[PDB]
Amino acid sequence: VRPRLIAELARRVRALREQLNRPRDSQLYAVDYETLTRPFSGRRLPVRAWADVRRESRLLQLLGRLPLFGLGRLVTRKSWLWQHDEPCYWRLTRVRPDYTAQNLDHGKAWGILTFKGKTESEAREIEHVMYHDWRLVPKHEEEAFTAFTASVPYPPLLRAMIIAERQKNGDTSTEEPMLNVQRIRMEPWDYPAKQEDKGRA
Amino acid sequence: PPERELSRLRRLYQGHLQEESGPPPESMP
Amino acid sequence: DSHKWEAREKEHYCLADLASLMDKTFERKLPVSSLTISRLIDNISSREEIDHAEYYLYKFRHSPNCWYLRNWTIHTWIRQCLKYDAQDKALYTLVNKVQYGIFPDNFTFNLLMDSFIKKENYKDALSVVFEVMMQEAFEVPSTQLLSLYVLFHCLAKKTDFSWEEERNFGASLLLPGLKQKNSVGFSSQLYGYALLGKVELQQGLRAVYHNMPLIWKPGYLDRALQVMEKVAASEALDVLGAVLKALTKLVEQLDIEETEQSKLPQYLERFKALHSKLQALGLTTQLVKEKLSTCEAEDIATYEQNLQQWHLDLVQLIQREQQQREQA
Amino acid sequence: KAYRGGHLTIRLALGGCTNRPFYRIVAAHNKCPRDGRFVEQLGSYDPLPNSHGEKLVALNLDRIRHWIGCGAHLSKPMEKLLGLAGFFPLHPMMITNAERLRRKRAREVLLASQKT
Repeated sequence: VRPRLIAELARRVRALREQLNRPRDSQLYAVDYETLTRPFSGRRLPVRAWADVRRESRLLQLLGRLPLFGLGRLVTRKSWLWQHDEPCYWRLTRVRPDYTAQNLDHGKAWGILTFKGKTESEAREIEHVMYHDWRLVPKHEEEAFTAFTASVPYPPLLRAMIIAERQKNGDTSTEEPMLNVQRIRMEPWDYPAKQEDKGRA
Repeated sequence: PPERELSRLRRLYQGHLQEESGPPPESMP
Repeated sequence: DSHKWEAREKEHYCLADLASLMDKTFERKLPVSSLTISRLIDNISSREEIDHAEYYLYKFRHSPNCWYLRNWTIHTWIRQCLKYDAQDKALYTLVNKVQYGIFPDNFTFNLLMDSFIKKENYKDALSVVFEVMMQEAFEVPSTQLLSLYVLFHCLAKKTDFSWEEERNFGASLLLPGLKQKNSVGFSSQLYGYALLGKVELQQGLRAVYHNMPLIWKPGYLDRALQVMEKVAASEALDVLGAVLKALTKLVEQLDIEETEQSKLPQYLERFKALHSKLQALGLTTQLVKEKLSTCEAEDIATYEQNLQQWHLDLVQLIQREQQQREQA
Repeated sequence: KAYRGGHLTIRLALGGCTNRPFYRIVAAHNKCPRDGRFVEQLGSYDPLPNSHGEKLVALNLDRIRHWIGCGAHLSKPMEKLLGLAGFFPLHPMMITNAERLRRKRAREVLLASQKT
């Protein structure tokens, strides 16, 4: 049996270059604001985000203007304010900022979520930190900003099948068999996931 | 839908919009 | 206000020993200690060492320890600027503010601020208000002295003030307009609201929450119209403001909510009506001179508690520095 | 064959001749090709109208129930067909495709009114 010395040794060399000279956040996350391209990738941006990327700022170029990097501040996405009249925001716990970026930005932060008036502990990682849709809730009127107050039938092919099934079981028992959607949760698509579950490219 | 929701989607997609009716009629011959 | 901290917890008074070990680490890209920037800072005694500290603050901000820029280290530096000049390089560091990242939300703002009035320092002192306005502050009694200076310059500069300096007045008017103590705070709130609701129909809403900590709600004139009902249940540029609006790009607003240019007869009468009651119910620069005497009971008792906190801090900090060198 | 993160899908798969299609619903992987190998072969779907006009479909529902319970994803043309079958809810894309032609005919009726 032939052991692959170079084919195993090359995975080590590619690992110590995916780990050592992998490029940091400023050198793959900036945008040419005139031509709508990106450094180091060159692929242009979607046209559903051109006005919002030209006009509104990002998270950690805004949130580098606060002492200890805004350790307990509240922030909210731009289209969150457009889609959600209910309070949906981020409390902060930690910022791990980039240092190589002139006009320091593009860090990774993680903290506590609130969605539409519902918040939760166990401070996870926050999504879309490079995105240009961010707006700072100030410490004035934060107390006014935080403000907040079944069974569907089966498919008809199953409705005929399971009635005949119970008629074979012994009791006809014309109580309507119903599947529960109360046990099924209904999060929308703007709901953010864990930033760790995606990797950086 | 209520118009406080229809206006929000109009605000999202201002420049690219197609004018539309509501429900279709009941029957088509 | 200087002779208290000046027992600076005596250390080495050297610089040729230090300044090499602070960029050898940058050339090797090591993370640096958070105490050695401060020990550089507490040894400045010349105006070229001021600029040395500025280059090194710039290089300390662009570092793996981009955190740990502690408040007493900045306090030592602003005490160093109070030693030498406190005229330009502290102002340059407060105005760059991200390349250096100082942010001293303390009484340190007031200590640098009031000393400007001792030379009366108008044009160079105006910018410190303009940068602390962008910050969140004023959980302190500094609202009196900030408003004192900003009405000094209200009675000094009288123009359109700019495209945006008219906005750069209003937030430093409004967040120190949290004064429940007097109606003069509710007056500063009104003069803020006037000239920031004045730019809403002049240019647009986004400029107000561009960088200064405001809120994207387009209704701000009504927030003055309702705190004036608060006053009448408990100024004279809003009179020209509401009619000057009535005289001869991404749209955010909705098609069912009416644009607030068509409501200027609704902005005339609701404001011209209640002043006729404010007559029956119930200058500015002299009021804050009354307030400079009535107030400022001088909380240095909390400052001294922070000095005790820092004498607790740096001792246990350098204890681990001693043990990290014996662990080798 | 190791597929780098492959999952199950219930898809159609073609087996007709040219100009005469003949689909076949098959439980296979997500990355194996259209006319390729599979995991289980199901009851096929003939899309052509036969003698005296019927389009024939087959569904071995006792095993379709087994596979999506085992974690099979489904194609949108398959979900339209189960919606037409009633083993699934009817597809909203099918509903709005009905409504798009119904509004096109709602236009056509006004067109036929204007030309008399």
